[PDB]
Amino acid sequence: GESPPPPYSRYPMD
Amino acid sequence: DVPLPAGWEMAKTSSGQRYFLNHIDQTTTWQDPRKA
Repeated sequence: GESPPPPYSRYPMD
Repeated sequence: DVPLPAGWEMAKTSSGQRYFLNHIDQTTTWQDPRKA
């Protein structure tokens, strides 16, 4: 049961 | 390139989330591609 992951757009986390 | 696949976004959160992006496939992956 994972919570929604990084958006594919450019970078996941800053 | 072996410990971290090439063309993949390798980032692990201290929350305990190991995610790998396919920067080639444009897809998000939760489960480590090295174990399939």
